[PDB]
Amino acid sequence: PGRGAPLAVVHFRDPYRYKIRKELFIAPEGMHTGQFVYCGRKATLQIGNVMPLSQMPEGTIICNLEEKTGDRGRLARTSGNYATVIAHNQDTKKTRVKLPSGAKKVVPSANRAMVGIVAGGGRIDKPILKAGRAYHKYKVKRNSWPKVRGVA
Amino acid sequence: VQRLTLRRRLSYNTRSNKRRIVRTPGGRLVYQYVKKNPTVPRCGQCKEKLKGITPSRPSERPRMSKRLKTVSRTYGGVLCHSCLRERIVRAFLIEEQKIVKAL
Amino acid sequence: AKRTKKVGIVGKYGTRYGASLRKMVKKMEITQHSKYTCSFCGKDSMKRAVVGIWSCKRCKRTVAGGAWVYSTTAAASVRSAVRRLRETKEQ
Amino acid sequence: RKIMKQGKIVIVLSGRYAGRKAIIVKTHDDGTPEKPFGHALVAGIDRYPRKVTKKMGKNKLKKKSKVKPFLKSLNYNHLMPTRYTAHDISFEKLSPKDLKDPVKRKTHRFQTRVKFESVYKEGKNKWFFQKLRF
Amino acid sequence: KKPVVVHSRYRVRKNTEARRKGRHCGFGKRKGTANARMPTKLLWMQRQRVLRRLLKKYRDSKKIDRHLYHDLYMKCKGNVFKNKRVLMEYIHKKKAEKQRSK
Amino acid sequence: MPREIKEVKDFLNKARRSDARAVKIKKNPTNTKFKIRCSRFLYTLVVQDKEKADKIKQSLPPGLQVKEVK
RNA sequence: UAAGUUCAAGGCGAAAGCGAAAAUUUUCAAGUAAAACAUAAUUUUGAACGAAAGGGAAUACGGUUCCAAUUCCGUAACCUGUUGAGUAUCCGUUUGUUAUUAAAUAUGGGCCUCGUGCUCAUCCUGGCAACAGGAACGACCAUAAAGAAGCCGUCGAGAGAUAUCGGAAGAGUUUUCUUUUCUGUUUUAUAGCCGUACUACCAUGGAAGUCUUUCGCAGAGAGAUAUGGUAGAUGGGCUAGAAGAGCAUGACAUAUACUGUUGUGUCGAUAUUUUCUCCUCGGACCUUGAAAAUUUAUGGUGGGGACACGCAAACUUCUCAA
RNA sequence: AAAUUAGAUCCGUAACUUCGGGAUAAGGAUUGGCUCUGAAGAUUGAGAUAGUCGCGAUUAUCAAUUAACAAUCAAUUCAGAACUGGCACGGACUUGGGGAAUCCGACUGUCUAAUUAAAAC
Repeated sequence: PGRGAPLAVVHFRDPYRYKIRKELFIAPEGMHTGQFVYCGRKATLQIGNVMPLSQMPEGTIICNLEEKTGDRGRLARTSGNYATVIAHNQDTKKTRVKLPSGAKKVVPSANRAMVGIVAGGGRIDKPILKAGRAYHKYKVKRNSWPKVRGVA
Repeated sequence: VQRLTLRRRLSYNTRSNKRRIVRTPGGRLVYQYVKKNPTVPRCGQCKEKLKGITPSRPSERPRMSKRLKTVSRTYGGVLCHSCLRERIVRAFLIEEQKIVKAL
Repeated sequence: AKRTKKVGIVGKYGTRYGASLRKMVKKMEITQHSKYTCSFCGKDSMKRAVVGIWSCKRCKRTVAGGAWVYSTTAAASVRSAVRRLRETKEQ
Repeated sequence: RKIMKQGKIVIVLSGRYAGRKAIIVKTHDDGTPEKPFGHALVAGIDRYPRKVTKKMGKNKLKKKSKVKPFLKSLNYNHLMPTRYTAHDISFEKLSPKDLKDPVKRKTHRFQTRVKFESVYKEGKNKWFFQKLRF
Repeated sequence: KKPVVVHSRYRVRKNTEARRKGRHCGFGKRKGTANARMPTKLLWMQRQRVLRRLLKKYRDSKKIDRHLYHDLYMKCKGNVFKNKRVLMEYIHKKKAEKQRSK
Repeated sequence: MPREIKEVKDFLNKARRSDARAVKIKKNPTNTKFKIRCSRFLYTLVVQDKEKADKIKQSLPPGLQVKEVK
């Protein structure tokens, strides 16, 4: 609720303990229930595997990108948004990505991202039409109001 | 008609004063309190109700028999009979692919 | 018979909101509420639960889709592009 | 060519024995009018054996290594056949269809134990007596 | 214990009895709309049930077969038939038009 | 009263009990009821024939109390 | 338990105290029919409060008072906990019996004078299945489910109520009419039974000349129609409670003289879009509609029990008792 | 301020219009009582032909019914006609006056509890 992209509940096994881990992800478009997700260094390039940004070709469209390595998914994770692997710089190990702002940032190349655009795009083309339908939008987010103007 | 009054001090209409009109041997029209609807368990992945199990309620199941809560087979009150054989053949054709991929 | 000449599904907002935003939302208001053919078992039963998530009434597969359309064209051009990079980088 | 033949180890798929492994004893390919569908009488295992290591001595040894069978005529749609065939279970001579009377479901299901454990040691049909987490 | 006041239903029973004969049911005595007095959705639902239990009565007696049953079932929703007599009329002649041609 | 024995001998089995304090006999116009009073429950034997009803009014334990309702 | 709150030394501040929320904090928390060349496996958000409308074990009737009643009285149940009793293992041999058998969930094997010799064997059965029965390895891990849920509608079902029509018993009107008008005509919780609204499923079988079906659409070679089964005893009828109980209407009898009694309580069928429940099937949404104690089922490795010539058992998921 | 209109059935309905509307536009007719008449359902349908034994009880059936198959039974609504009075009849009650424009705000929503509900937000 509030977040316009769907989430996905993925069940990994624990490699050291004897239980089942239950991970929330942010859905790549085309992800469906019952499919396999591979996360790791030796992930094949298919949606929605998540693998380090060095094992990708250039121009690969990615989502759920780690800003710093290991920090579990901080970039391009709204609805309909993605990053693009522009070009590696093979040693010095710094991929450059293009981010949904237009802005073009340099990451490292050991951090991970999941392949694919994110699901739920593109929400923002429907008109709201209705003050009461923006009420409903925002009552699961916060008190950004009916924003009365300061000039009033 | 004989109008009714509530016999508990909860005067509001929530989900825990569910009541029915009763006629008693004095010709009375009194209220009887209904407890909550018993339900059966679901399959572990269908989210469809199971059969062979009586509809129970979480406090009643200590005071129920064993065979009133089970079916009789493997994964009995846990999975459908169809989701069960969907696993028996999957736990076999995968563990027979893992011999022809080993030789 | 045919009940409306031109509005179709947006006669429910009737005389509300201006003709362009009714015209604009109607494209999305049809594809959402449509039944797409299920790409897992074949039936015209792939309807939308919430924004971005589509599910099939038989076969019980929920997918992650677009806000109104089941599969966007901006995402099938990614599923193509990824497997033509997968063809080069694997073998 | 024809499958669901005599010695083939099948997998039960329905009803109080789901997941158990079973040889077939006698096959009724074209449906005896009592149960007119394709069916076969199987002889499987209700309760698997358990593993013995070298450290457990003699009667903790014989306690983990029993076998409890069953005898059940089953549909072909409630079976899954394998590539695997039981081979040295060769004395199904007197078990055709006399499991209607209750005492000779017990002089026979006991007599399937005198052979389902003579082939346990010596270890043959090793895929047959494994639990196979179905 | 002072007996209850007699509250007689004699007068209402007399005018329910007049209004089986249609005595106070005219256009000065009508205050609800004709949908509010008799619902069209209830009216069309009992008709659609009269026809559907006629057609299952004919199909499962032995009278008509599947291929005329389904063709009339789909025609019954519609307004080809307003009663069950016009549907019985129509069945009585498409069995005349049929076994002649057969 | 959650029990009723539809059988003769299993009613008399519930007479020779450590409980089963009383039999509150009622004579109805068509049958006689033999309502024996254990701890919980009480136990009714409806016998209709009107003549072995007095044959089962005897063949009870002696010290078992018996009411005869009016 | 929620939203949240109060405290716990990271901290901070002259302190008060943060109109902090501390999340502070060497082993800060668990675990053991408890161990071996560390006994040995594991986990840190400490803690508590915060709902007389959320969640959450168990009861109803009839009677009773100047004043209290789901609390007293009578009657019939129920829950929780702790003990006790009964009761899933009453053999082929050979006692009654020459074997045939009888006591008897009950043996097989090979030989042996047959065998009583020898040896083997019981953590239950049935159904093709959906699943069933009185019980038939809660000692931990693991997974799943129940608790557990919104709003608008909805086919069907039952309840309550109201209304019609008859029968039995009283009452009211009667100058005239009115086979009239009225009143009541009852059956709790709990439980044994048999069935049903609808839904899902199972077996058979294989559908175009497409068919089944709804008010609506909805469904089918990923298995329709069809016929036969299973489950959900949803929500009802018979019986038990129910003592022509009790209750209520009503005919007498008996003075406050400290009370008895005869009869009734029976049929049918409406429509309640307007009540409450149960079941079904939908819709709106850039809005997707609580949590925890609590509870159960399954699965898993070990470990526990059980032996036939019979003695047993069972924190026993069974029945009862104190 | 008050009056006017008002229920329902039927007919008919303009300028503009974001083609949804406007619209209950506007404009008209009908309406009580009493006697009938028509139409709209359900459930078993209904079974025709020896006589053993003494028509009676143990005692038959594929189908054609059919074009109102025949009785029972069930609710209620809608059309029609005849007669009929102080036109009083939606007889109380419940219950819209309409139209031609100009200005502002699009709309539903919100506001100065106790003088401003707006064109303000």
